Amino acid sequence: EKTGKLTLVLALATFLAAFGSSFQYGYNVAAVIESFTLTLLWSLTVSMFPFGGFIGSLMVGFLVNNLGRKGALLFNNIFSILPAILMGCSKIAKSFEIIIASRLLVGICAGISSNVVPMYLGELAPKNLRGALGVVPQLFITVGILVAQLFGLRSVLASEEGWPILLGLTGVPAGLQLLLLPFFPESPRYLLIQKKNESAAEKALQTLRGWKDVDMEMEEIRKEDEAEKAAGFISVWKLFRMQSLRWQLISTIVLMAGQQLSGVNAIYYYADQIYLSAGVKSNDVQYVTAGTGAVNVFMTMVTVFVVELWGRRNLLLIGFSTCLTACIVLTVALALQNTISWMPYVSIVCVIVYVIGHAVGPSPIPALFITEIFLQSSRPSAYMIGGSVHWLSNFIVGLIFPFIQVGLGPYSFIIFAIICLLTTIYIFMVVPETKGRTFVEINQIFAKKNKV
Amino acid sequence: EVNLVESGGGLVQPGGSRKLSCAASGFTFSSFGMHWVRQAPEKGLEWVAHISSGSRTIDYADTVKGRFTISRDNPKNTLFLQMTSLRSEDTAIYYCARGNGYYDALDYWGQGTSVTVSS
Amino acid sequence: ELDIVLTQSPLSLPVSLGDQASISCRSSQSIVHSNGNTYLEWYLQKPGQSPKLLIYKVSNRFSGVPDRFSGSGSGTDFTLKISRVEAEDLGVYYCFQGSHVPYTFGGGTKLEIKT
Repeated sequence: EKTGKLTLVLALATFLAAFGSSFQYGYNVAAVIESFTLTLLWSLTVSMFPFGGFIGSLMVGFLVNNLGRKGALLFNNIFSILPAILMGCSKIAKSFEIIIASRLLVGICAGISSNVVPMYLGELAPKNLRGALGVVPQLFITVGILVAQLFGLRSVLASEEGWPILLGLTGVPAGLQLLLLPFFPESPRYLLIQKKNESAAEKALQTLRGWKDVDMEMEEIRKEDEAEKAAGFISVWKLFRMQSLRWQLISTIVLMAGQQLSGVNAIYYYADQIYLSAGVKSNDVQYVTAGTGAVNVFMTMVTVFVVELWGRRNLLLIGFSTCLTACIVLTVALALQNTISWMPYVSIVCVIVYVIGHAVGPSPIPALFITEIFLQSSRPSAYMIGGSVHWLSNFIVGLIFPFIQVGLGPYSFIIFAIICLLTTIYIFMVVPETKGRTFVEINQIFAKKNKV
Repeated sequence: EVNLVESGGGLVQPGGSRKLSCAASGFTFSSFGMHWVRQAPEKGLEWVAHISSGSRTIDYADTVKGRFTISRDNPKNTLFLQMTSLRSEDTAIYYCARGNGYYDALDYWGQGTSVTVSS
Repeated sequence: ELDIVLTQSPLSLPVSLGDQASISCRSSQSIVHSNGNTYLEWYLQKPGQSPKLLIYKVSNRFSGVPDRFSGSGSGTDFTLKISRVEAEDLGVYYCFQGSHVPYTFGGGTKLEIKT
């Protein structure tokens, strides 16, 4: 087969999609009796977002299979823009219910973006770039969180609120996407298979790849077509009834669930707590959170290039294993830190290790992997399932973890460690290496595993 | 090394017919588009026809539309040009050329086969 | 009918070895392809030999083409430059566009040694 290359059209399409959708997502997540009322209220509001992501994940297949991947990204853009306009109206008139609805729409945007962007870039790019540009959206998510907290702090230093600059900052990616992206090729796979347009898909592939002759890739796509013709519509339920997609389904579910059950958010808002354990100043903890963001982003770029070179499997293994060791060593660390002052430092280092590990294997990979594993017609439903598992896991952890932490203290991380080890074992005995392989080949591997 | 060797040429009367072939080796033939290019005696090069790797794309020079048919057989690693209703205008050396898809350009040429149309 | 025409100039270029030499190719309409690429190519043919690719995508040297060859141009105007003509460079140069069907060669430019 002829190796594809990165063109200006593909790099700009990737950039627009990832920037608008996934960077507004990454930036957004940072933005996302009376005592008892406060805990239930606060809990409800923070619960509206992952429930929103759940709903958005459910409506992925509809939008994708009608409007296309790009069209889905544009609806993701109206679901993104509407809360901002509701914020302008909030400037005019504001209620707590509008806050709830805003976090709901923002949630929907989050889910739809997180699912569709790797799908779009996955069907757009050639297999190698499918892996790299598959990682890219999470890179923009890390960027976004980074710039979010950095610019938030810089704002606070500059002024209480940055309203015109912030509104402009949220407007720019959506504006650039809405303006430029519609003029960029749709998924050639969507065009040739679902929309049944040979010419449009041909020209799309021409502009994307940079060469005139797309024939081999198109006939490959039609190989996928005739592979999915036996399957049919493949509703989520039918997906659950299919043995051919079964281990693939279990793979997606275990991957997403494990990812969110790895205790990421615990690390997220208890980071400052361990920094307090170290004795680090609030400005200095702000600095080391900035540093963790930098680590995440940098190691996410490294995660792009290494995802392409080493493969997805080995990186999943590395990430989950490093996070497992991070967890266990963390528990022993927290036990030892109350006894000895040398340890908590170690705990800091180990936390950094965790951030790295999860930045490599667990976070970026599973979505692109959902794209890689399944075929054209079964991909969006699989994204509904995997996305649902993702946001529901984030919800479950979200509400349940406070009680577990308050009750069991440091031991809570041991459960996450068990999850990490089980997951790692699963990846060892299940997950194939999808690097450089066409969807058909990976489907043949998985089909072989399912049949036997 | 990469080789392209054309055959099937020779002397033919006006109104007559002739089928040219081009045998390819040293590369994966089915991954590359292919062209026919001609050159009349004491004349410049004249592009004749193109066929994509999978035969989905086929194009002809204006001077041959309706008269020439280009085809290819990828498993047999062979390019063909079936010519009919030949005229004096058509007397020329016929080159088959490789379409290199990273560049889209004719990077390899055969030695050519000579076709002569006359009494 | 849609005819993309390629014009080379001059038709004949007498040179001494070591000379700089430039060859022009003009298209009757823009030859930018729908793929965003511009497929203007230069080929060299020596007597009794088959043509060989020198330049592709306006300014890129093909594998094996010495750096004394350089291609340039924009839109409708294109140039092939030879910084120092060597004996092995003598022959007929053709420009070619592969952007718009039917594809077309220029009429050729003969690069020849002075006598």
